[PDB]
Amino acid sequence: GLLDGKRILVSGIITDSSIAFHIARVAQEQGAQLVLTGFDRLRLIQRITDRLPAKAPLLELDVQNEEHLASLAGRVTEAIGAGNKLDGVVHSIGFMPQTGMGINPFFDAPYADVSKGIHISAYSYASMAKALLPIMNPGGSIVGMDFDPSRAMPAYNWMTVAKSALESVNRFVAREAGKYGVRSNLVAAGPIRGGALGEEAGAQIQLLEEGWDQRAPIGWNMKDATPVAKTVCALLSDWLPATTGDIIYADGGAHTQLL
Amino acid sequence: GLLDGKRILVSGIITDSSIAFHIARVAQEQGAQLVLTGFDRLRLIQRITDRLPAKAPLLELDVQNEEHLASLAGRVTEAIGAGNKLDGVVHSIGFMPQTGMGINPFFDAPYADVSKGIHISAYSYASMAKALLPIMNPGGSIVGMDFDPSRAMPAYNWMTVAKSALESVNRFVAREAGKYGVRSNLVAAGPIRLGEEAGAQIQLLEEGWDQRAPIGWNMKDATPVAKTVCALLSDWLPATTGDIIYADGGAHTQLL
Amino acid sequence: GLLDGKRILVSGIITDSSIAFHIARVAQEQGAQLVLTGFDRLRLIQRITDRLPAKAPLLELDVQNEEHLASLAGRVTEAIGAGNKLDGVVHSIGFMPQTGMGINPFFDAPYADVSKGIHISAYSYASMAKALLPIMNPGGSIVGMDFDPSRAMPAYNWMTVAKSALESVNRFVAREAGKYGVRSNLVAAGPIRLGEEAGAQIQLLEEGWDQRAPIGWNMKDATPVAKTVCALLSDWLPATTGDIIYADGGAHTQLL
Amino acid sequence: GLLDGKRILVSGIITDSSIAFHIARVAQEQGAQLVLTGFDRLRLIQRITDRLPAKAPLLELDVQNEEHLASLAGRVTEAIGAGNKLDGVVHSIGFMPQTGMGINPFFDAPYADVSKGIHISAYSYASMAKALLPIMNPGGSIVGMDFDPSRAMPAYNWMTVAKSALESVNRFVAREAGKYGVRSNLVAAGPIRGGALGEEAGAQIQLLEEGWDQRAPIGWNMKDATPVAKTVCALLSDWLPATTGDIIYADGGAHTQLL
Repeated sequence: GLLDGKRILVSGIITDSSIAFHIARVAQEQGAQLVLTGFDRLRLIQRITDRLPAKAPLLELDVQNEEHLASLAGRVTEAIGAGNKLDGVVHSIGFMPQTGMGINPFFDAPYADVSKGIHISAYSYASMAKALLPIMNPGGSIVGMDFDPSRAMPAYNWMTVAKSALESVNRFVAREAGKYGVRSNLVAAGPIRGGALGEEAGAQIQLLEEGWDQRAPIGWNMKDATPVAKTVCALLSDWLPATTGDIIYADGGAHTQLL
Repeated sequence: GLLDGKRILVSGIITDSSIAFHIARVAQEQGAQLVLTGFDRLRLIQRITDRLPAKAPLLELDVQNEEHLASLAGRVTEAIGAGNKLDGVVHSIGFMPQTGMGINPFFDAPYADVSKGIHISAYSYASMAKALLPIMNPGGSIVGMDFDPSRAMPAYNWMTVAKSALESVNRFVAREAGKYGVRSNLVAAGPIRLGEEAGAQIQLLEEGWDQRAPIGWNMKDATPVAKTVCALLSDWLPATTGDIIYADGGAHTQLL
Repeated sequence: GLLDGKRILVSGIITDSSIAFHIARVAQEQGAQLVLTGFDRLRLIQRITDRLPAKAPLLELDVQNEEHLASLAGRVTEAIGAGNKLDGVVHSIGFMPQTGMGINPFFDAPYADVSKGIHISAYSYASMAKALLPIMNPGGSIVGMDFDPSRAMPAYNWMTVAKSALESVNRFVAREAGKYGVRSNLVAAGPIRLGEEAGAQIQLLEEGWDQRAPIGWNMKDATPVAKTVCALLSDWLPATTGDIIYADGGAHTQLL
Repeated sequence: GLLDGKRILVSGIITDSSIAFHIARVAQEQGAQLVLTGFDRLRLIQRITDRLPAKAPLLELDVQNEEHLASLAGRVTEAIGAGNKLDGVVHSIGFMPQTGMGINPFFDAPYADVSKGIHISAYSYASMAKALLPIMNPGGSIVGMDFDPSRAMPAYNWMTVAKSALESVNRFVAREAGKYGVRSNLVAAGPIRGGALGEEAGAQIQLLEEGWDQRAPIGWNMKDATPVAKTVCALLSDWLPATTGDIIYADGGAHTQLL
């Protein structure tokens, strides 16, 4: 029971392929009690969440909706019971419009699209922390999902810029979370899975993603989300108690090897 | 004549203390022909720019105005003459509303404010490169101003997030600029220069810089930073792009 | 039982304050079966190791002794039993002579001293991996102790150079270890604990750590670091290799 | 005249292909007065150095020879004249025995070989600074050659570890050099140029080296040392006056791009 008795909020479950779905599954298997969120279409999200090992309250959260943010802590408290607080929070919501990510030239993304992406992918990490830290226990852990943006790459374009901004936001969130005895960290995952993108972009992406398994000293299996879900659970646990403002790489070691 | 015969656009001149003012001054001393940009307060900008060593056209540019951007190359070409292109572009226009930077708690910055800051401080780097690459010469150089955002610091708050975003933007700009034979780099400067708390915090931050810097850091002197930018505008760093050059007295290399 | 059924070799236990002592303690509490190494002073080492929660074989290992290295796997196999392999290896053996670390000016360290330090602190990481990989199980984990050398600091001097070298070594070890399904990672710890100058310098360094760390840093408590090592020894970081995990209270993420 | 009137010591000239040869050539073209060093075989090194644009004293320097180090400043002073000091020093000596670099497995390099490599490639940066800082002018510049060791790579093996150690040494040298108003920096160059290595290693190296031109947004021409020589001259000049303990990349921007 790695997370026995811990209460964890998990955002970002959209399908049973979502990385958040696997995080939730592994966390329940390890004894956690979960609270889940969804932006919209909650009857649809409930159908997916019913397939987790155990029941979990589902709460509405559109991170661009100020009222949802303002009521969130109260609604969680009602879900988990007065006097109870959260031990963990998982942010697995990243979004960039297609104009900012994919086939579109980098210069052709209008700022309104980039700003929406940054709002959902990076600013919301702070918004969630603001809402939830007042109901988190000392020793608790906020974990966000990242994809290493240290170097530019084809196609990821402004989503890479959004991840760069998330990395910086995480460092500031850690300062605020520290006042509660709470850690804030990101997990930088390898790619988890182009005909839709067309031939050029699809080949470029496939090369990019396959370099990962080539570089990773222990390999990288893009079809298996479990190693990333386990890492997140490690950070949610008591076993990384001195790590905050940081990035943990769940990428097969690929980012440490040039070729 | 480090920049003899180069035509260079310089944004961000607001006072004669602005870093862009010194960059302009030094570039003119080294033989560059400049074009300057401003948003609004053009009478006040003209008075300042009159203190530079040589004349330079002033053009209007609000980076949030899509029409300014869409007309900018044409307006630059008219200023420098048809058949002439730019060799350099300097982006020195960072901004964050006070809700995102200073005394305001990090969590109390609304997104509208942050988004404005990121627009002006980071996205505009890309917008200016989109507008100006088609009128730049091969061997040219685009340089933006940074303040190392690798670690969180008190008070700089969301402006540090904006500089993180700018660093990422620079790497993508480099890819685009490369197609024109143009380099894109940032210069990460040391600090150049209320209430008791914020004032003490900022003073401690600024004092630690000179302490850590192996060659010292003089916050009152922008010249070393201006020289560094002119180095990146020259032909002497011809294989450096998508990158960050630190003009900070080596402070970022030292722990204590 | 985080490490239930795992067999783990732990080097570097010298006193009951040693970080390796706590790593051993915590790993035993979490169900691991340990093998311990020491060089010399074995009577003194046995007394310390008797204070651990459970018994563990002690083996001789001077990492500069090629014969110890060449016999080490066989000696480990004899200790754990034929048909059993290791799941984990902990390297906690840094050393630099005083000429390279402390009060001595950086330039006054002779190379013979530095080279000894690098041998023990960095090369031995590779030597131990060479010796022990052939008797490790897939899914295993090799962990070494680091102290973030990304920036220069007073007094740590050539020991910081040695840790830089160790970080590079770790990335190459990872490549080799991968062929066996084994991970290789370092844990960069915060400081765990003469004359006036050196004493003040070291105190300032140590005090700044707790100030910068968003969750604080208690230099008197090795447990958080020991837990982190045990996390890397477990099955819960199964995709992390060639890497550095910081157990420093987040201090390295914060400027002031 | 970028370096007009500057006195610069340049180590590492072995052939007219050496990067130090190009640095020296470009520095002379820009008005510098040079002092050159060689380990051994000075009549041979003189033949190469005679092909530079201008005459330059050649002094003996084996960086593993303590006596050479102890006499070096005096011998330079005699070469450049009493009262004169150096404005610049270029360290372009890197060496690793074949057991540490190339075909040999990483684990098969004996420490005696690794230590010799680290002595020549990394410790000597400090030894040279120790000898020469007492005869360097404020505003001066010590520059070493680097090859980015942030990530592991095939074949470079322990030479990458030596460069990692050099990077750390540079940060400490900068502290000491700062007391004289002198800067210390490294230039991380792209690869400048496998049948000898055999088929596997030769293919691996060729792929590694060719990825560079693919990733570099402005390209990378491995046959042209001039862009690297110019960068070094930039750091030797007055135009990077606030940069120390640092690494400047002359690599076509390759290290900033993933694919």
